[PDB]
Amino acid sequence: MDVMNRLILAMDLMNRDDALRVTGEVREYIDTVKIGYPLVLSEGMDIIAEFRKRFGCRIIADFKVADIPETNEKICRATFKAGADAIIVHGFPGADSVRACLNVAEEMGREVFLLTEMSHPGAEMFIQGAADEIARMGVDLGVKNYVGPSTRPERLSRLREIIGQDSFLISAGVGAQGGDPGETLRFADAIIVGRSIYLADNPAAAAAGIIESIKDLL
Amino acid sequence: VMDVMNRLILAMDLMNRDDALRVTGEVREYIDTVKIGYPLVLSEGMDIIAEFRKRFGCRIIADFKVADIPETNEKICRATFKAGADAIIVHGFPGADSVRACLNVAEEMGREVFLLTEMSHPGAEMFIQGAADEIARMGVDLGVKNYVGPSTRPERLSRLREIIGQDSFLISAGVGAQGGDPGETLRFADAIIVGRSIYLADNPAAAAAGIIESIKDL
Ligand SMILES: O=c1cnn([C@@H]2O[C@H](COP(=O)(O)O)[C@@H](O)[C@H]2O)c(=O)[nH]1
Ligand SMILES: O=c1cnn([C@@H]2O[C@H](COP(=O)(O)O)[C@@H](O)[C@H]2O)c(=O)[nH]1
Repeated sequence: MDVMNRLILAMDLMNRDDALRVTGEVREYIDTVKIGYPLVLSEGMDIIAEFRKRFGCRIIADFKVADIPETNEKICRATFKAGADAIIVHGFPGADSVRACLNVAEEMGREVFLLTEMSHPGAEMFIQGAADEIARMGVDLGVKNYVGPSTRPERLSRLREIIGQDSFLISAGVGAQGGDPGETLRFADAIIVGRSIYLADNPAAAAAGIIESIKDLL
Repeated sequence: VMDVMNRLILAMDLMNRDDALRVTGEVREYIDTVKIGYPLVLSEGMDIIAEFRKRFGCRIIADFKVADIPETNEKICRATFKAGADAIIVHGFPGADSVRACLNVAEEMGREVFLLTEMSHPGAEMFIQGAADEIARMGVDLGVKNYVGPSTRPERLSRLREIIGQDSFLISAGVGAQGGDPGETLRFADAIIVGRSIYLADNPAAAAAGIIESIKDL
């Protein structure tokens, strides 16, 4: 996956007008948008097609899929029907639940991103101690796309070690949650950025600024 | 605690609006509590919650297995309660801050959180099971009153009941299709969640009636 400027916009505004306007304001800087439940539950799944119509951007559905295999399959099918290119799936519920997602993605020509360790403090309680094993499970299952924590570059580096340089790794927690764009890109292929851009007085200037700060990394 | 008719909660995971409405209407005399999840919501929109309220005299539990960072969890809960859900199901494995975020919104908005501890599917053994007692104890410490545990593992369901105490409200999934027995499960759970055994039956009303007849003494 070729992400323009190594920068993925996390569009978590919950109003269609604002979401479309802000995304439009930064469109020259991105070609990949992560859409999650805040926007989808507020405005409907049709918003995904609307983003593709307006911006032609690729869409990663950050739905943290975390159900039993049967329900996971249905979730993935509904999501890809709406035009998502990829979906983010939790690994904590185990291999069968991940495989269910991999099956649908293969069937519809899409990608699964396996979330291994999360960026927030609560991730330390249970997720962090399982994270390496979750990553090895991804490797065993043939997962090629992963998500790890910008807020813990040592943990992000370990995740990269496990999955290898061939796998694709994106990372959340940049900016608002404290992660640094350039440091995160030592290990991740692309950074996810939400509030630092979409809550900024001038989102285009914010995006431009982040890109300037990583200009030597492409 | 919520008064669940016949101790039976329908898991309405049909993805077609017409079918979902038909089947739910057919079993309405037996069930006043419906669990609506992402298969239906991502297919038909959050307005499906409104439609169920209008058509049936049923409480709505949104099974969204909320599993994000606190900031995103808050937004998901707000959107879900705004749409008319009485309660939402939240994962504990992302840790205490993530759960607290949901509890805070539920308190502010006058609704309820159900904490999912151990899941019913085979993959739950890989990571969730080993964390489940601690997740339950965490729920108790956070003041969580409503919980979800696995019908498929009576021994684990019994232990979860012990941890949360007799005053807490416990519902349980994995009954029927996944192998759980209604009667045994109700030794420990206040109510059972049943999906496919009802909604895939030639006669869903007869299926629900049969389940209820099998537990009449309870
Ligand atoms: O471990 C994770 C996984 N996903 N996200 C998601 O990435 C985005 C981060 O946005 P932010 O830059 O505003 O913090 C949000 O959509 C959040 O749900 C994280 O923050 N951390
Ligand atoms: O641990 C859990 C938690 N939730 N569910 C949910 O409960 C329902 C079970 O439906 P079923 O009776 O068709 O198996 C489905 O909506 C599934 O997502 C489980 O099955 N197991």
